[PDB]
Amino acid sequence: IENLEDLKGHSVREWVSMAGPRLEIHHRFKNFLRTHVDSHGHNVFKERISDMCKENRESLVVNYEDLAAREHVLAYFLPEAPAELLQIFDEAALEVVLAMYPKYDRITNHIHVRISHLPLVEELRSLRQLHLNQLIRTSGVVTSCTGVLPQLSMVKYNCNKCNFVLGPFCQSQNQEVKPGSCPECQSAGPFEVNMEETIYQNYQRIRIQESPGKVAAGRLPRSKDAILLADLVDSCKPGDEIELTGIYHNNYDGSLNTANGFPVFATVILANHVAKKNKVAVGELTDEDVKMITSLSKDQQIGEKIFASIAPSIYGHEDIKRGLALALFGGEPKNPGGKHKVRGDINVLLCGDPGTAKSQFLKYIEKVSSRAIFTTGQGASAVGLTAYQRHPVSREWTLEAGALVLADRGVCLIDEFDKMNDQDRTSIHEAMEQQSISISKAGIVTSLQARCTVIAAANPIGGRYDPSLTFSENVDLTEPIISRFDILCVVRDTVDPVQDEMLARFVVGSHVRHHPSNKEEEGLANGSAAEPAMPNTYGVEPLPQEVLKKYIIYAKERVHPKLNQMDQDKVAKMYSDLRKESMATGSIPITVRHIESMIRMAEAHARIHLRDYVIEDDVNMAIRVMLESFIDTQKFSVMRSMRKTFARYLSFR
Amino acid sequence: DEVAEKCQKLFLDFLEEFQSSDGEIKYLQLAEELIRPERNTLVVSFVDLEQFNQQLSTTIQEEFYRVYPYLCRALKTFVKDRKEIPLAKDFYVAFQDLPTRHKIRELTSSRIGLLTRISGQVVRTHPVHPELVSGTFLCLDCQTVIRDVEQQFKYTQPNICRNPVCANRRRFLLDTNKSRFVDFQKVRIQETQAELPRGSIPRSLEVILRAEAVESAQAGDKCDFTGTLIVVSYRLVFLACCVAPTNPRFGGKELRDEEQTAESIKNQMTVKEWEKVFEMSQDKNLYHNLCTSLFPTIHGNDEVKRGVLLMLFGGVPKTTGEGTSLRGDINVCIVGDPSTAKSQFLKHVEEFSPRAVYTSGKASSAAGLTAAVVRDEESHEFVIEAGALMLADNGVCCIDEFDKMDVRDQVAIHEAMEQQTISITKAGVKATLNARTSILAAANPISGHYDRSKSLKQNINLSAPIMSRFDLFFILVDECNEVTDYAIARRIVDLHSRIEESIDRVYSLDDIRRYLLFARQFKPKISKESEDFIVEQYKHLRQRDGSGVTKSSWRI
Amino acid sequence: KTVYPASYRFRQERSVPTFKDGTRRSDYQLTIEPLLEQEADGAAPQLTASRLLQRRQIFSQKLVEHVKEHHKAFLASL
Repeated sequence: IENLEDLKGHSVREWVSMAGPRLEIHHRFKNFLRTHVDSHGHNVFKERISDMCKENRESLVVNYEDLAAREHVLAYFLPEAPAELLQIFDEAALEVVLAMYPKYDRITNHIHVRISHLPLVEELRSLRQLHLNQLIRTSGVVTSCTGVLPQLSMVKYNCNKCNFVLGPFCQSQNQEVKPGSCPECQSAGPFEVNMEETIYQNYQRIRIQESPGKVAAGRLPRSKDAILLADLVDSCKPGDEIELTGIYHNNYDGSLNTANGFPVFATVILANHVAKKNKVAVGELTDEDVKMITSLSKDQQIGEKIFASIAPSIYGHEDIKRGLALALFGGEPKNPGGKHKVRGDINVLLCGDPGTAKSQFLKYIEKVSSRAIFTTGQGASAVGLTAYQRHPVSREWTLEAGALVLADRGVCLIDEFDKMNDQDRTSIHEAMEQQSISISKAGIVTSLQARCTVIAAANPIGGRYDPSLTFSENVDLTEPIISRFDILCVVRDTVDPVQDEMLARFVVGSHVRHHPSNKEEEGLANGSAAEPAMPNTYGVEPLPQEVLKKYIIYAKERVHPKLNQMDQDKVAKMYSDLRKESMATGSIPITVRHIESMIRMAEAHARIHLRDYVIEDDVNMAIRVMLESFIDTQKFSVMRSMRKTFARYLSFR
Repeated sequence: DEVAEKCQKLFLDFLEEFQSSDGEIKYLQLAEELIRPERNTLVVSFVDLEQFNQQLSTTIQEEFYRVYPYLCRALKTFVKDRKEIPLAKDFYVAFQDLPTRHKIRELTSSRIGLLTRISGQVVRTHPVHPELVSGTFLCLDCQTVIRDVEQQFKYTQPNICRNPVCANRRRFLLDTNKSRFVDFQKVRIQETQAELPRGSIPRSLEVILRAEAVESAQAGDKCDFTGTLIVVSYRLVFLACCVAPTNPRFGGKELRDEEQTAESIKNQMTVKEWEKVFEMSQDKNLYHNLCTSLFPTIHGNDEVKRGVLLMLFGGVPKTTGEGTSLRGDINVCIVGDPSTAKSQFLKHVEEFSPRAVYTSGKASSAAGLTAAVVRDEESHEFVIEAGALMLADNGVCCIDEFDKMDVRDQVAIHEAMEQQTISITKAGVKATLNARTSILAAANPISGHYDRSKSLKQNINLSAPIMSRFDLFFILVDECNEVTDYAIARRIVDLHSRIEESIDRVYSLDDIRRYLLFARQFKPKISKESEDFIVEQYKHLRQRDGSGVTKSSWRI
Repeated sequence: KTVYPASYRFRQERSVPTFKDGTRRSDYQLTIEPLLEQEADGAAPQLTASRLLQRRQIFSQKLVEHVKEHHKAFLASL
């Protein structure tokens, strides 16, 4: 009863089966619930009892570090086989809530306790038969969810033989009662179908998929069936990296045991505790990285520190690399209105002359980030987009998802966009206007959240790109989709003898540095390198690889820039200068899109220098970016009337 | 039976009498790993077992299904003498290294119980699924627990309970923490296109592996499963054990996956492959003598013979700084012949190189060759099926007649000559793979022949984005002189009159395939005196491109 | 490991072969081999919750003899 290390020939599922050692274990956890001794000595578990009875939330959480510190000899006996230790502990919680609150007995009982913060986390690929019936903490992104399903759990049948109605029965997917051994002392009689004596039980199934952050080119994804019972219902949403703890238990069917010889052999996971993570990843980072990033940010040249590291394979096009780094942050989608939710994402649309390698510039941002996908044009359509029917096996209804839902708060990469069908380009506007989709199928509506940044690469119609035509007409695209991006910086390659000496010199220097034979003395042999850093166009040293990893998981989830009221009225009268001058030669005027978008690039650059509020130095460098992209969409002949006139605005810093 | 017991006592002494390299047994180092309960490796070599006994190993491969439980109890007893092991985990025999290979078309009715090896390649991939092996039931009539319940190939239920009065003739109850399961995969193999000389009857065979045979099983593995065919209603299933991804059919054992030194490869290769690639690699016309010895039926035109040999090798798939592989393969295509003489250029490569396909314009729709997706009929789930570009990995795909085709097929293949990867996510099913297969296209003129009145861009149907992503572009030379038809006619007469006598090659086809693996061994480097020569030659083609002012025809 | 090589000892095949790795089918990269006496059950060295109780004091005694040895130099310097 006292010593637990002497099992005396017993196993794990046998020593805790009787009521011997259970006397001391039950009395220890029962007295600890009312007497909580934390750091300074504040009994907070007593107040949690009165909080769970207000909204009828039968989910009492408890920290694992508290139970592991007070009882050092019990931190290992719990993660052994907690399949039966948590079921018997639920009866102990009922003796505490009813002892002090007698009015709680009016509501239903059987309070399922919870447990958070586990010291072990296993990925969804290393679990086989060795982790069977083990409470393992496994995370993963949610693919799709199911609504209310009337699970057949208890059906009444009117009988007349001994004045005893047959029931209750067991027909749920957890356990059933096969004919031949009835629980009512093996009795059977006449049956009668009813119409209002059927009480169904809640039942939902969740699809679990691997995280796209650890998916490489040349691997096949795997699926996982997640079965959630009562209590924890509608706690997760499709396309959201959350965390759900459960037991890796097998599947016990009951519908194929009457005709087939082998039942459904599958390994699922039950429900025990959920944890919606976003904000907890930045709080669990290291400490030595926070000190080294502040010593390098004191210099006034940190703006070009990340611009010279984007795509170190192709030299040139400095204006293109500036738009790729600003679009990685995506801004801060806030609510500037009073009833309308205005989106706040930086959408960049690239379209160049086929021959300058436009797709290689996108393959670099997907490897230095934390979540990024890649699709084509003919490989998807209106079905494989965001949501699309049923499960034709045993009369079921389950909605699915596409690729934009699972890519939450990330950077999406779409290749071959100009060759897309006409019926597909007019159906993507719903996802890039509210960051949510309302699926109205089978009379069940459910809203979610999908934060994405559309980054596409288009091509001109037919042959090559002609600068003599407008960008809105040179590409085979509709007009409502063009007025939804922000950065339209495009380039045109041509024969230039004054700059062709750096292109042929940079491709031959990176050909040897990026060679597998050269990596034996550089990557394999630490402390040696054949070629140093390439001469950039600003004299700033680039960044390796580990710098960009710990950069977006800290600055994006720490400082939140607000909206001040500096000299913002100067842009009001300045906008009227170009509004009544664009049609004076031959150009379209500036709409209201360039006015509300100034806040996007203002908070993006302030996050680099770690500014709590917006500064005038950020709003000035944002005007030169929106103007250089609008002039590339008109005729080259009218460039002398817009650049020479507005020369004072295109020359800051 | 006493026959199966005799084959186990003598097999136990084989792990101690037959030595390996020095005075140690290769199974001694394997016993130290079996103590850790997460790895169960029991590799047994067949080429070394015949050295100690031959008549004893005959009944092992002839009757393997019956000696299946005897191998599990014999290896567990032998490892018990090495170190005491717990009595709560079983093992599995991993018999590999079989020099005898059987064809999928060579099968009868008594193939069960024969420990053989099947070739081929797998296309479809299924997730893991457990299997009830050692379970525990419970009688619902007398409330008695019955242990030691082994499930073979049917629903083995205890017909007689512990109480000799009554029994449960219905169903039982599956135990929870007292049931050991073994996961497996139900993959779908497919016949290889390089082993079907006659007859085109495609089919598949059920292959089931063990627990530790997972992980290394993705859509595009050309491995050869090893095991024993098991008969199930009444179906067929090949119970495999281990995997070994090697070259198609036979070939070598090293390409672009495993790297080693130069002293360990000489001990495995034959002696006849040393002096053949040593004295012949020091010549000056090695690049030219291999062009005529391979194409004896092609007279003249040295621009098409020097590009096909470099097509097999070409560049190498390097790695950039961030860890992203770009290009690494050469592409070429010819135009200027209405499918009258260019058809022989694709046939000589199909017969020679086994990693090659052959299709026409209308024979390839939108998908099919890339990645086809279709809902399964006996599972009702969106699966991903590989195409022809995924099976010919690190090779070359052939395609003729680039005119009789739509525009949707060219868009889906734009990521093949520039990125060499397949990224198709259709229906929320991710399927991002990669394939280093070069496109051996063959453009065809609009009016059949090259029109001298029209421009050079008005006779072809290829646009600018298609030619920009493509590499080398050749055009068949057309000469209307009296000496062109006078020289090509002499080669046709010598071929149709002297059957199997006009070939006068200096190197046979047996040594050409041997020199294909030596190129992928020592990777060449870049000298320090060549960086100044490349920067001065690109400016020449830069002015050659702009014949008029800026743009012209081919963009470089 | 230097101050107490009586608990965990590493093992690998570095130098020239392959530097451990092995490329198996269950993840192998620099494992660890514990140093525990053989029990009466007859299996792998299994650890419980009470075994690591006194075992931590066996590893902590190396610091007790060092926290007082370095303290002698602090008193002599004053």
